[PDB]
Amino acid sequence: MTRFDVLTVGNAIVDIISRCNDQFLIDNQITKAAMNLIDAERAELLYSRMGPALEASGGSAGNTAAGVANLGGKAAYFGNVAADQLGDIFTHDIRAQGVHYQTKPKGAFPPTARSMIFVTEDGERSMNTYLGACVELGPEDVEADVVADAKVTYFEGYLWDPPRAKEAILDCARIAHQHGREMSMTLSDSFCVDRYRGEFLDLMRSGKVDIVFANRQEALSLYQTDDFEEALNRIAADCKIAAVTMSENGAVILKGRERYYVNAIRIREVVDTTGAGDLFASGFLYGYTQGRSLEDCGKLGCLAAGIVIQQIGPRPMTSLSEAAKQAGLI
Amino acid sequence: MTRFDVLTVGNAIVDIISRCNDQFLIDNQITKAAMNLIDAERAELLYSRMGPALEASGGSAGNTAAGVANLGGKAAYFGNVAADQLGDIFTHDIRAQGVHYQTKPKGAFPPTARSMIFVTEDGERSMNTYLGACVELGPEDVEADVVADAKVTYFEGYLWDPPRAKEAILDCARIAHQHGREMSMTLSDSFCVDRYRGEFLDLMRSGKVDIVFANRQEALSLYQTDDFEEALNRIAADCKIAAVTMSENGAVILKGRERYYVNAIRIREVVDTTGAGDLFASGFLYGYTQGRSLEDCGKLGCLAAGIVIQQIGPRPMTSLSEAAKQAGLI
Ligand SMILES: Nc1ncnc2c1ncn2[C@@H]1O[C@H](CO)[C@@H](O)[C@H]1O
Ligand SMILES: Nc1ncnc2c1ncn2[C@@H]1O[C@H](CO)[C@@H](O)[C@H]1O
Ligand SMILES: Nc1nc(N)nc(-c2ccccc2)n1
Ligand SMILES: Nc1nc(N)nc(-c2ccccc2)n1
Ligand SMILES: [K+]
Ligand SMILES: [K+]
Repeated sequence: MTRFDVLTVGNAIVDIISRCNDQFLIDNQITKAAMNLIDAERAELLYSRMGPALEASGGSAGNTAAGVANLGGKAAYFGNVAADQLGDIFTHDIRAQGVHYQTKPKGAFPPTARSMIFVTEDGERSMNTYLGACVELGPEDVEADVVADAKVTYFEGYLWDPPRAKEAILDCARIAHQHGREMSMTLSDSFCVDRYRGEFLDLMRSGKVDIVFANRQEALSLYQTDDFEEALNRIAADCKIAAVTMSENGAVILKGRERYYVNAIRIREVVDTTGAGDLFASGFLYGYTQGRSLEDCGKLGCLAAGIVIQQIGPRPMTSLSEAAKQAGLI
Repeated sequence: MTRFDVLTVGNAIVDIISRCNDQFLIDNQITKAAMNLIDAERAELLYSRMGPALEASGGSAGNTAAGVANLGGKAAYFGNVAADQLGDIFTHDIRAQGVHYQTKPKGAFPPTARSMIFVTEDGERSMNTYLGACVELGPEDVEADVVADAKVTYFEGYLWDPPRAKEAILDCARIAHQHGREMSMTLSDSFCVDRYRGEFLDLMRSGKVDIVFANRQEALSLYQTDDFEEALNRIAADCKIAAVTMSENGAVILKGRERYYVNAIRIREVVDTTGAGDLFASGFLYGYTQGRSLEDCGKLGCLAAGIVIQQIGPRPMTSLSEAAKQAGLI
């Protein structure tokens, strides 16, 4: 028996969410459906143009941890906030979900990361992220005991943007594999992949990463192809297990030559896609650390993703464990 | 032509919203459906026990100003926040809605007011409010030109809790009436009425307040009676116009001997009652300042309130002006 099922590591972010029309994205040169990194000046400018908003704790890996805890798994999180009101909100929300979170802030400045997320009528989300205190995450924030005691350590591709987070991840990989644990990553975003293609391929091919999460766009970006079948063949060769999501078209889990297709749950209406991939990783990794079949890990993933897209905000406000029980995934 | 249809004045608050079971309220001695005032220590204690939450700009009168602007009216607001992140969120949200908001923060401590709002399965909301920077609102915050240029100035009974806000209101009343404008108040909360019963009756009877908003419990509390009929008769004698809401039973508008009964709108589900009375006031005052009949003012009131109770959070995330046109209220 181990202390944690899943440790996640990522950029600690509070989301600022508003709806906009499609013209708003064009006028503000915001790349639709993408993570757009912005500086402090652009953050102020975009906020000045944004409509009334709501705030919720975010961060891709933060969301994933919360989702694991929600399903009933034991989760931990590494990520760096500031000693400010946004940081206090982030700390409260993740701990309140029952996730182990002990990363200390290093001061009030830079302030806690925030992402302005614009949700269009089609439910798509376009994020505009000021990293703030995330730039300070480094090897000093690795709780070695936690990595040692976690069945899976999962991290964001997004961590390659701040300067020193990658060093922390390399320490995690070493500790995890020394203790017979597994390392997992999400490719995060297709432009993220564009930025760090060589590095991400290295992580997988050298076996520092065991389990890779991607959506169709990220997988195409990774191999700079328009051929999805090529991309699936290549990703399966480059990592031990790949879980590749295809929105409404479901998911496919790959292992060597094995392929496991999973249906997406049928939706009433796509409210806000924010958090879909994160909560897919929640369900998959909850399943995985419970010893479930890869198909069942896929099903748990699709269940969690389907639920999170029917609400505003990235972390489900309802019981995932109860939804899983009702679904006979249990 | 004047600058504003409706100026509102109230406690500037950011809401922190979470769902709980009925047992949570009993365990924590939270009065259900009430506004519970708390000190800084109790705030910390309740937050530590609260689940994962979302944040949204609140404040009764702030919500009402936002609603009027949403409907297409011209609104202004007075309320005091701190120079902190929470205050920046509040300032952004109200201004982003098109409400004139120019109240200057006086420093970073006390910090911006927050209310932890617990929503139970029945959709009722129980609020736990730390007034923070609201205690600093006073006469210096009255923008006399704004009061002079507003058709109606509306304020919260809740303003009787901080020490000096009442002086600001007495100044508003004088300026408004000297310029031939009208004053309005909401009784806010039944326990608030208990605290300031005589003060509120004096405001009405002296003619400082022209239009009074109440729900059934506030009206009963005002006259310390269980006889709703007696309550309606007395409230009509004590003010020029009373608008009394009755939840699913709709509302009744009273003027002298006149009575106008309005039905509540049909709804999918009571998701969260937070802001229902605030947004009734929004619809009613929008109508009132557009020259509409008392009955149509009530209809616009019921439409706005019915919309806000089907969403999480106190300020509608949809277009109230579109719903009004759709409902044929124009
Ligand atoms: N650069 C980033 N790194 C990690 N997470 C991010 C980034 N930008 C946005 N997010 C988070 O992505 C989540 C949706 O997957 C949102 O909750 C948002 O907080
Ligand atoms: N003491 C208070 N004064 C004014 N508004 C409050 C108070 N407590 C809670 N609220 C606000 O009441 C609104 C719902 O009517 C919520 O948005 C909340 O912010
Ligand atoms: N208790 C609780 N747990 C989660 N995950 N979310 C909530 C919640 C409910 C409504 C609004 C915001 C958060 N509440
Ligand atoms: N543009 C916009 N306007 C309002 N009134 N509300 C929102 C909003 C949408 C989603 C979440 C929070 C606020 N957005
Ligand atoms: K969502
Ligand atoms: K509401």
